[PDB]
Amino acid sequence: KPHISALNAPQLDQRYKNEFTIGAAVEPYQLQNEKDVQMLKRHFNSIVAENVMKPISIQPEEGKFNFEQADRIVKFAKANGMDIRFHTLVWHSQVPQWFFLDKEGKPMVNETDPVKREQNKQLLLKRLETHIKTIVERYKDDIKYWDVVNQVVGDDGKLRNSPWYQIAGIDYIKVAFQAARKYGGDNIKLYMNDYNTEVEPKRTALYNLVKQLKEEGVPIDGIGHQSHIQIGWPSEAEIEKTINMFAALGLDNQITELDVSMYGWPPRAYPTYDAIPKQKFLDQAARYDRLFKLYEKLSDKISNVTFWGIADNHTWLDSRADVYYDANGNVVVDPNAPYAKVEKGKGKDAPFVFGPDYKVKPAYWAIIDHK
Ligand SMILES: O[C@@H]1[C@@H](O)[C@H](O[C@@H]2CO[C@@H](O[C@@H]3CO[C@@H](O[C@@H]4CO[C@@H](O[C@@H]5CO[C@@H](O[C@@H]6CO[C@@H](O)[C@H](O)[C@H]6O)[C@H](O)[C@H]5O)[C@H](O)[C@H]4O)[C@H](O)[C@H]3O)[C@H](O)[C@H]2O)OC[C@H]1O
Ligand SMILES: [Cl-]
Ligand SMILES: [Cl-]
Ligand SMILES: [Zn+2]
Ligand SMILES: [Zn+2]
Ligand SMILES: [Zn+2]
Ligand SMILES: [Zn+2]
Ligand SMILES: [Zn+2]
Ligand SMILES: [Zn+2]
Repeated sequence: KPHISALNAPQLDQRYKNEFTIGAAVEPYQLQNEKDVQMLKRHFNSIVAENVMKPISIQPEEGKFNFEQADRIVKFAKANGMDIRFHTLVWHSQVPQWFFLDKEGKPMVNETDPVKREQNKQLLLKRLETHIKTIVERYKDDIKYWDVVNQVVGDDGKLRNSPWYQIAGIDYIKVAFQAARKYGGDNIKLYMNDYNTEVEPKRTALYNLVKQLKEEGVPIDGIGHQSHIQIGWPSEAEIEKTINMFAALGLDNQITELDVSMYGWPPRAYPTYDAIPKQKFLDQAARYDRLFKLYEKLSDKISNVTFWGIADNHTWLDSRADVYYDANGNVVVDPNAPYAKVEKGKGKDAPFVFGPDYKVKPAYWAIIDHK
């Protein structure tokens, strides 16, 4: 099956249009790249901002809201009939430092006095409510799907002990959802998003958290499974079990940030795209085959599958593509083998179904067919 230009390959979204939307994460510069634009128009019917809707991009100083970049994505989506997801109202990263300062400018996490700690909690929660309000009041009629909180459960299966949690305890999560619902109404859909959702003890900790929140009347419509995965991990069976366990709580499931890295963890990357052996693309294609068969099997539980980029020329996974060199300067990709140095974030991953030259990969063929 040939490596043809994607720009006129059969449309991915159309393949899946009765099963779930097909989405891409974008940067605003990509809406000014002719190829990226034609890719979005051709293959995708949902869109999300990779970065420009995060807390630090939207409100970098208190009272200073930049919606200009966010607005461009929204405008594009509307003109092209795409669904929109908002990523994300609350996170422990890419979040402005000002939220967590007390009235004297000291970090709130330092405060020892209990009455002052409680005052800081209430102040933080007010600021959270104001951030959410201002965003949802602007976008509630345009944006259907909302990542209300991102990564709030730890890999150890405890709540992530971020400043949100250290300052305000569990109530930051409830307040975020209640605020979104209050200002956005009943027709926006609210998600908790996280990675390694298939993995214990994180998975059951997420499940117990959400079950309790819903029992307490916190409005949560779904779970976002970030799905930053590898060729051989996590298994499809464990993916299935995960999706099924949340759908049994009455939750929608979205595959929100899918990419299938060529590498393991921590990754030992190739230094360039050209160095990645052909067999890796085949192994990837077979993984994508199995994965999409599974998502189809579960399509009544999955409303969207979004890729965390458009094509292999641009992926956040390059920032993790560490390149290991042996004493003779040769590249090392065997996870156990000797090496002398590492160049962090200097290599190349290849996670999508579309190549860096915008031509279709074997993974594309594997998911566009009906086998
Ligand atoms: O073998 C397993 C092993 O596999 C297992 O799991 C590891 C556990 O850790 C996982 O790592 C996670 C993956 O999820 C990450 O967060 C997601 C993804 O990234 C976010 O978007 C990116 C945010 O950063 C952006 O770059 C910014 C842009 O602006 C600049 O000004 C700024 O300076 C720059 O840094 C980038 O563009 C953007 O795409 C997304 O919002 C977020 O929600 C998380 O950070 C990371 O820790 C790993 O995936 C697993 O393999 O552990 C157990 C073993 O058994
Ligand atoms: Cl990126
Ligand atoms: Cl290529
Ligand atoms: Zn379309
Ligand atoms: Zn090259
Ligand atoms: Zn569906
Ligand atoms: Zn990017
Ligand atoms: Zn090519
Ligand atoms: Zn297939």
